[PDB]
Amino acid sequence: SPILGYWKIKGLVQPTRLLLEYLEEKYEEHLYERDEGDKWRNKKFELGLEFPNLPYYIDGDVKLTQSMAIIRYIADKHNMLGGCPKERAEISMLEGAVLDIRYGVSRIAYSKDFETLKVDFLSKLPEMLKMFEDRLCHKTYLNGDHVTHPDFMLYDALDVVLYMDPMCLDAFPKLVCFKKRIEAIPQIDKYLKSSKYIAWPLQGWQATFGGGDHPPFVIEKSLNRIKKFWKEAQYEVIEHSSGLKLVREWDVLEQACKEDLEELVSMKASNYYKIFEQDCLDLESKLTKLSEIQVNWVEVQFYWLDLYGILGEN
Amino acid sequence: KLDKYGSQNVVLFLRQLMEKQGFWKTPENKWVTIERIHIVGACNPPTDPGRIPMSERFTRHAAILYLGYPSGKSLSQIYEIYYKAIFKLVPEFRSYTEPFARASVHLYNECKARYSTGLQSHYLFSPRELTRLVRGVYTAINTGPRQTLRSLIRLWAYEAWRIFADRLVGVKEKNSFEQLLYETVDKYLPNQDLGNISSTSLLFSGLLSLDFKEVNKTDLVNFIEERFKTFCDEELEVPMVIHESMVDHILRIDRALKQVQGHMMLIGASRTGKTILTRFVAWLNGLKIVQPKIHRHSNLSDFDMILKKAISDCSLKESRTCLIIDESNILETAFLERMNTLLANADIPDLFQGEEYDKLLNNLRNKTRSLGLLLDTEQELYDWFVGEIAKNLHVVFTICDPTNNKSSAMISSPALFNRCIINWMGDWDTKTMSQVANNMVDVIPMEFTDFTIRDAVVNILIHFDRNFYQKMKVGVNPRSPGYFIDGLRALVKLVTAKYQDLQENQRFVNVGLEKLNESVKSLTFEKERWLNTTKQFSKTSQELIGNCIISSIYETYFGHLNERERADMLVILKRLLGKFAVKYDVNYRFIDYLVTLDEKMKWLECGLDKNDYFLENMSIVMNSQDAVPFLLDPSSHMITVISNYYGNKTVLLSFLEEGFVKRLENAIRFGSVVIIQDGEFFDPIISRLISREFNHAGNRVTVEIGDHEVDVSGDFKLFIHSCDPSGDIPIFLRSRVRLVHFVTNKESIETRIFDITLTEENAEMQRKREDLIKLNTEYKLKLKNLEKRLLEELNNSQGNMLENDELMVTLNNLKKEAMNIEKKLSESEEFFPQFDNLVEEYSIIGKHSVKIFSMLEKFGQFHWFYGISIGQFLSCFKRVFITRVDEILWLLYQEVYCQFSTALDKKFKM
Repeated sequence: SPILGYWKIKGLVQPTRLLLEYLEEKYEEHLYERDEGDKWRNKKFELGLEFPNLPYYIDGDVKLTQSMAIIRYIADKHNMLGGCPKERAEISMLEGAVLDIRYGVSRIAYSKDFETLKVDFLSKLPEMLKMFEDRLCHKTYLNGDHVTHPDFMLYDALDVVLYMDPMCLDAFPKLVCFKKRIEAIPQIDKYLKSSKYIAWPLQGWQATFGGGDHPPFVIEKSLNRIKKFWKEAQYEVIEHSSGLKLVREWDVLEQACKEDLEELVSMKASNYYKIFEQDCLDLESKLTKLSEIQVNWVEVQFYWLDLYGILGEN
Repeated sequence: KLDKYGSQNVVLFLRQLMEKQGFWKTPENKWVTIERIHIVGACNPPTDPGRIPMSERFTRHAAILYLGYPSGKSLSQIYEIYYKAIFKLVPEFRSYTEPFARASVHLYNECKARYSTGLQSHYLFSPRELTRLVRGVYTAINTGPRQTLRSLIRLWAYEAWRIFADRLVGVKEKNSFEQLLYETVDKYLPNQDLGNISSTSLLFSGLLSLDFKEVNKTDLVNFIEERFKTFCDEELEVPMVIHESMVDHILRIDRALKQVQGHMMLIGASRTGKTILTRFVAWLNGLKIVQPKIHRHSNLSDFDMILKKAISDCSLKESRTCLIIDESNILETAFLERMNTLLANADIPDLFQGEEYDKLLNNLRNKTRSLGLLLDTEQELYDWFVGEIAKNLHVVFTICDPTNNKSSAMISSPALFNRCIINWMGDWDTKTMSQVANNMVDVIPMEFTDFTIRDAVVNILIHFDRNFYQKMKVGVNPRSPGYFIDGLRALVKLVTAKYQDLQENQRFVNVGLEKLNESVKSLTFEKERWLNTTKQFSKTSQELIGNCIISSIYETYFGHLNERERADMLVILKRLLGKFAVKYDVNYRFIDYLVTLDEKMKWLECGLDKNDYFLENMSIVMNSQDAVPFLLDPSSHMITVISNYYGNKTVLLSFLEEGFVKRLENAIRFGSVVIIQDGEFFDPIISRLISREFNHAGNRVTVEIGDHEVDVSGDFKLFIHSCDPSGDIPIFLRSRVRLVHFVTNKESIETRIFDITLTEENAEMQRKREDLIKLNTEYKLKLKNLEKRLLEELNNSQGNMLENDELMVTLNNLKKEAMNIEKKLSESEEFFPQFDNLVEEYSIIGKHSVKIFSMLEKFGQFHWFYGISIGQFLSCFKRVFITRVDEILWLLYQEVYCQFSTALDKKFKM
C-alpha cells in the first residue's frame, strides 16, 4: 500500500486519490489537518524526497513530489499516457487545460478582492467550458469513448467551481452530463460514498476561496443583480408641444422599486444576513428615498399636464 | 358547435360555398367566387354522443351515403390478405394466415359486444383496431427472432392485449378478456404449447435484445433496476419500488413511444406514478421530455409558444420530443382544440400562418437541402415538415379522474381518442399494494411475534385502506392509493422516533440501576425494587408497533374526517389490530400519545379552541410535515394561531394577489414561514413546491417555479389555508396535501352536549375526568422532573455530606407521588367503564339534538333572518337543567320550542 502525504483537504491530491480509487488500489495517508501544521513541519525535511513538498508520494522506491510527476506515474503504470505523438500530446493538452482551472483558482483565492476577482475568472471560464462542449459533440468524453485521469482532475476543479458558481454548468449541458457520467463510474461512485472520503475543504483552510469547514448566501448574488439593474435605469423622455420634456412609461420603474424594496425586507427574515445586512440597509435607505420622490413626481407630472390643457394654451 | 342561439357558422360557410359558389371576404370585404372546388364531408350518426344536429339548409345540397361496418365475413376475408402479406416474413406458417385472420375478427366481434358504451364511454371498437392489431403483429415479426408457432400466437396475443384490453377498467372485464383470448385460440389455433396468456406472464420487449422477443420476468426487472438508478441519478431525483404492474406498464408505453405516430393517453388516478413512468420510458427511448409550464395566469399564447417550439424543434432541429400533457394543463377549451389539431392533422396550422408561414417555409428549405434533398413546390416541403412531426413528436396524456368534466372532454375528443393508445392504471391492486408496503417496511425496528410480524402489519394497512374508501368515500372508484403510501411513510418515521425514545428512557432506568447498587439505606431498597417499571418496559415495547399504526393512520387518514367518522374508523382499525397478532394500548389517546404538554400549552396560548377535535387537528398539522398541510376553517381563527406560533417570520399571502408570484420567491429564499390565504384557488406553479421536488447543488437547494430556479432555505415553511369547504382544490394538490378540517360541525354538538349534560348529571365524575388525565401526565412529568433533581445532586454531593437526604425527604414525599399514580391507575380501570356506560344515554339525547339543529339550520337556508348558531343551542340546552333521561329529553324539545319559536313567523312556528 503506497503512501501519500498531503493536507486533509482536496488540495493538490484529489485527482490522484480518484485515479487510485479507479484502479481499486488501496493506500495509506499522512494527513495534515487544518490545525496540524506542526506534524508537517515535523516531517517536512526528514522524509528523503528529492523535492520535499506537498504532496509527497512513496511506493516502490518511487520518491515523488509534484502533483504532476505523481499523477503521471500512476497513469504511466497503467499505460494511459498515449499510444503515439498525437494521442500523447492530446492527453497533455487535457492535463494543461485542467490545471489552468485548478491553478486559476489558487491565484484569485489569496486575493482580498475575491467576490469581484471571480468575475474576471468566470468571464474566461465560459470560453474554456465551451471548447469542451464542442469536443463533446460526437464524443462521450474529451479524447474518446473512455474517461481517463484528466477527467478526475477536471472533476476536482468542477467540484470547486460549483461553490463559486452554482450556474457554471447551466451554460454547458454536455459537461453537466460528463459530470453525472463520472459520478456514475462504478469505482468512483462507490468511493465518493465510502467512509474513507474526507470531503472538504477544497483548498488549504487559510485560502479565501474554498477554505474553512463548509459552505454557509443568496444575499450577495441577489444584491448584485439589484445594483446592476439600478445603474442602467432609463426613462422614456418625450418633449411635448411646449418647452418641457415629459417622462413616459412610469409604471415599470415604479413597480420594480416597490418589488426590490420588498426583497430587502424579506432579507431580514434570513439568518445569514446580519453582517452582510448593513450594506443592504444602505440600499434600503437609497430606494425608500427613490419611492418618496417617485410618488410625488408622478403627481406633479400629472397635475401639471392637466392644468396645461386648461391655462397653458389660451 | 353552435351559437348559444344554436347556429353553426362553419357549416353555413360550407353551405355558402355549396349554394352561392363564392363567399364574402371576412377582413378585406369583397366577393370572391370559388372556381372548381368540391365539398365532401364525413360524419357520424347524429344520435351519437359529441354529435351536433346539422341544418337542413346545408344538407339539402348534399348526396348522403350511409356506409356501415362490413359483414363480419368480409372483415375475415380482408384481414386474411393482411396476414398473407405479413406472413411473407414467416413463410413456414403461410397456412396459418387464415386461422389468424379468423381469430382477429372473432376477438374483435367479441370485444365490441362484451365491452360496450353501456359499461364505459371509451368502450368503442371498430375495424381500425383490427388493422392496428395486424400492423402491431407485423412490426413484432419484422423485428423479431425466427418465430415458432408458439411464438407467433403469443406475439398475436400480446398485440391483442395492447389493442383491446389496455383500455379496459377494473378486473371483471379484464379477466373476461383473458378467457376470451383463451376461448378464441382454442377455436382457431388448437395448441397445448401455449402458456399463461395473461399480460403479466407475456412480456415482449426490444430493451434486452436487438430483436423484439418475449423476455423473462426476472431478466426484465433487473434490467429496469439498473436503468432506474441511472435515470434517477441522471434526471430528476425520485426513488421508487419497481413492482409486477410497473414492468407490464413500462412495456406498454415502450411500444407506444416506439410506433411512428405515438400517442398514448394514460388514465392513472393519482400518485399511481403515471407521470413518472412516462418520463422514464421516454428517456429510455431517448425522447426529449417537454412539459408545458402552465399556471392560473397562463394565456393560450403561452401554450401556443410551448407547442410551436416543440414542433419547430421536431422538424427543423430533429429533436425527437415527448410532450407530456396533464389534464391540469388544458385550462380553456381552445387548449384542447390545439391538441386536436396536433393529432388528427400532424401540424397546428394557426401557429404558422401568413408571414410566420413564409419564415417557416424558408427555414424548411434550408434544413431539407442540408440533409440532401431539394423539394420543388410549396406543398412538397410542408408534407416533409408534417411527416417529420408525425415521427418525432409523441404526446402522452396523463388524466387522473376521467369522471371530471374537463378530463371527460379529453377522452371524448375524437381526435384524441382515435390517435391515442388508451391505457388504464386507475387502481392499485392488492398484490401491488403489498409489494410496495413490503419494501417500505424493509427497515427492521421490529421483533418476533405470535402470528409473520412485518407480513401482518402490511396486511392490516391494506385492510384499513380498503375499509377507509369503502366506508368514507362516495363516487365509484375513480380515486385510488395515495394515503396508503403516506401512511407507510408516517409509520416508519414514527417507529424510529418512538423506539429511539423508548430505548432512551430504558437507558435512563438502566443508569439508575447502576447508581442505586453502588450506594448499598432504609428507603433506597424500595427504589431498587423498581423492577415493576423495569418489568413494565417489555409490555410497553410490545405495543409501540401497533400504537404507531394508529398514530400514522390518524396523521394520514383522519385529518379531514368528522368527530364520529374518526372514532368509527378507529373501531374498524382496532378490531383489525385485534384479529392480527399486533398488540396495542387499550386505553389509548391520540392527543396524549403524540402531543407534548409543552406544545399543548403553546397552542392554547395562541388561542386554539379547547375542543378535543381541534387538538387532534392541530396535532396532525404540526407533528408531521413530510407534506404540505391544507387547513380549512370558515372563521380564520386558525390563520392567527399559526401567526402567534411563528411570530415575525409569519408572512401571509393569498393565491389571488398580484405580487404572489414574486413574493413567494422571496419567502422561499430567506426561510420565511408562509401561509396561503386562499387555498381554493391554486396555480400550477407552486406545484413543484407541493410535491417535494428539488435539484441539489454545491451548497444550494433549488426549486423550479414556472421558469426561474429559486433557492430554498429549509427554515422555510408552507401552509395553505381555505375558508369554504365547497371550494374544490385540484386532484394534484389534494393528494400531496395533508387535509385538516377545523370545522365547527353539527357533529360537534353531539360531542359537546355530553360534557354539559354530565356536569349536571354526575358532577363528581366529570370533574374527576379532567384531573384524571391531568395528574396522569403531570405526576409522570414530575416523576421525570424529580428523577433529574435526584441525579444532579447525587453527582454533586457524593464526596460531600448527605445533602441527598434533604432531597430524600422530598423523595419520601415521592412515595405518595409514585404510588399516587398507582392509586389513580387503579381507580381509572373503574372510572373508564363507568364513563362509557354514561356515553350511551347521552347518545340517545345526542342523536335527537343534531336532527333538531339540522331542522333549525335548514330554516336559515330558506330565509336569512332564520339563523341559529351552535352556541344558541348550547345556551338553550343548559336552560333545560337550571326515565330521568326520558324526562330530560322532553325537557329539551320543550325548551327548544320555547326559545326558538319567538324568532320564526307563524308559518314556520307551525
